[PDB]
Amino acid sequence: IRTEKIICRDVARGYENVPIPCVNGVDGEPCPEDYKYISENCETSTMNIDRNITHLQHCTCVDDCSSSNCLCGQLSIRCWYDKDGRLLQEFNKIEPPLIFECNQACSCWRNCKNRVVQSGIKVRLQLYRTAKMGWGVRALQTIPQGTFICEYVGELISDAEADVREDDSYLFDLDNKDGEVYCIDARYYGNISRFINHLCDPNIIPVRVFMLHQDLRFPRIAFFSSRDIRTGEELGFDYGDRFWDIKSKYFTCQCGSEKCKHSAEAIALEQSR
Amino acid sequence: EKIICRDVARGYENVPIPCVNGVDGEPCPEDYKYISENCETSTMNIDRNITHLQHCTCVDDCSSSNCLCGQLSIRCWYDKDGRLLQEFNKIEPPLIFECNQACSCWRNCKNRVVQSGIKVRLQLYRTAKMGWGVRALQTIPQGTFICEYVGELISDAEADVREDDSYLFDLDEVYCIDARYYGNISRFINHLCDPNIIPVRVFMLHQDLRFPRIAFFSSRDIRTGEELGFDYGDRFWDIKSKYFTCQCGSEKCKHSAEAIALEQSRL
Amino acid sequence: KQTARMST
Amino acid sequence: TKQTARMST
Ligand SMILES: C[S@@+](CC[C@H](N)C(=O)[O-])C[C@H]1O[C@@H](n2cnc3c(N)ncnc32)[C@H](O)[C@@H]1O
Ligand SMILES: C[S@@+](CC[C@H](N)C(=O)[O-])C[C@H]1O[C@@H](n2cnc3c(N)ncnc32)[C@H](O)[C@@H]1O
Ligand SMILES: [Zn+2]
Ligand SMILES: [Zn+2]
Ligand SMILES: [Zn+2]
Ligand SMILES: [Zn+2]
Ligand SMILES: [Zn+2]
Ligand SMILES: [Zn+2]
Ligand SMILES: [Zn+2]
Ligand SMILES: [Zn+2]
Repeated sequence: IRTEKIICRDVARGYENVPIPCVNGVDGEPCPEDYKYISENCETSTMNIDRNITHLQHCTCVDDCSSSNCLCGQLSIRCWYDKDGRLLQEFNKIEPPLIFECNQACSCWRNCKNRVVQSGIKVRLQLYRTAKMGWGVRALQTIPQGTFICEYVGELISDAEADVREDDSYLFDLDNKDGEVYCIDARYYGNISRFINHLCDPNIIPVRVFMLHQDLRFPRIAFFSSRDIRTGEELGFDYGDRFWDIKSKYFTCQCGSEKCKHSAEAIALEQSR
Repeated sequence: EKIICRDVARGYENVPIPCVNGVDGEPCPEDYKYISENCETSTMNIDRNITHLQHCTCVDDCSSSNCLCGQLSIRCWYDKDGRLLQEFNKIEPPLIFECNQACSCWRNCKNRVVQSGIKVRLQLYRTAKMGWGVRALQTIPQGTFICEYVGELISDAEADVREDDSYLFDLDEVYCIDARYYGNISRFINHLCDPNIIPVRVFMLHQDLRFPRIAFFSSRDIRTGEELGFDYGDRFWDIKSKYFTCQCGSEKCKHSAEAIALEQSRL
Repeated sequence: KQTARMST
Repeated sequence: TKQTARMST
């Protein structure tokens, strides 16, 4: 019986609000170190993001931003966060709206109700070695539906540069449309989210968020739980068909769910008809 | 006498910064936007390329003489408690390079003082003769980080045409921070011809040499209740003295009406 | 596209 | 010099 070993006390090296330990009870692979952990997106060529403070839409709330008059709320029809920072029950989890959080131009206080993602990771997570999907991330506590988990953080790159990246295991498109579109590549520079696996039965969903800038080319990708998550459960999202159409020629899904759509068996059945 | 604001920073600093006025009837100043980090109102393209950062390979706490980020200022200037060393040149301070996201070290290394923000308890208060000022609500040892001069980043050419030139801080083709419309607690810090704090150029998350960040450290032990202040320098007083003169009240004052008048009697 | 991309 | 007043290190 191989022991479970704690192989890193904190993969984030103190950069997150909480430590993120790594364990391995499955094989001899040591703590992954072939990437630089960063807690906020980085750049490796000029992205010319619009950071002009006078361009920000902002609110005039003298409140905690919980009234229907908060402009930042209205830019997504309403503020989607409840009093504990969780997405409302009614939040559209199929096609999420763009969230505009409060920023430095707002009159409100830093602890207003519309600042969840910018406050960082609160839930306790663990990087661990899975049976069949390499590293994964799981919950060390129960997490209610609608809770902010973490952001997909990496190296911001253009569409064209993403097209010639050798390793395409960690590329996340910011926009599904044609033209001047950008991507996060977490291959060389990323946070805990780079270890989050695909599940055909997902428990987290990615949401586009704006915080300190509102350059629409560069939404930040925030993961929220899509249902109550039990202690010990592996986290995962649906990577989507723009991943699997390319990747399924090289490997197939090992998620093991009855609804799996990307296993060898699922793909084989569909080749038949 | 009255607490007129519980926190002028509206929660944006590590600690609250209250405002009091025991002198006159002026309410809490609100003709500016409080921000805790520098802002831009025109395209600056600060170089944020992570591969341009000089960085260390330390897997200790960055207290050794081998830390590269230390060596970029000859040595790390911080001691184990986050204070500038005794020997730190307070007359002509070097540029400080803190550890950054490219360094192998942990976020709690010893070369990350400024980026950790305000730790001392400060108060915005009404002075007798220099309007608002900032003072200490605790003793502060020599070399302790106080706060950063935060504002709107602007070009030299734009700074030349700003109408209000009370809050312009030159960085060093020079850029400036204007804390008139956008600033933090530092915008309220007065000139003293007998100063107790000094401004230092610091680099943290980027190393774009056009845009050092201005950090204030105590230049001696400071007693509870003392007013904080620095020497604004002659690039301020050469222009400003035609409009007003220094009210600091020290015997060493070099910019009072009397001091300036005595010097005109260089005849 | 030429590379695999995760996407919302 | 310059048209406006500048604090400096
Ligand atoms: C973003 S990474 C996730 C972290 C990865 N497991 C690791 O060890 O670093 C994406 C890669 O992990 C693997 N992976 C993720 N989800 C999977 C699944 N459902 N089935 C098989 N492999 C998966 C594939 O190598 C995929 O390209
Ligand atoms: C950076 S501000 C300091 C905050 C200012 N006292 C206030 O109430 O906003 C610079 C301005 O404050 C005043 N001031 C600062 N130091 C002074 C001094 N030693 N003597 C007279 N006025 C001073 C002048 O109006 C100066 O132009
Ligand atoms: Zn609001
Ligand atoms: Zn707002
Ligand atoms: Zn708000
Ligand atoms: Zn599956
Ligand atoms: Zn170091
Ligand atoms: Zn360090
Ligand atoms: Zn370093
Ligand atoms: Zn004086």
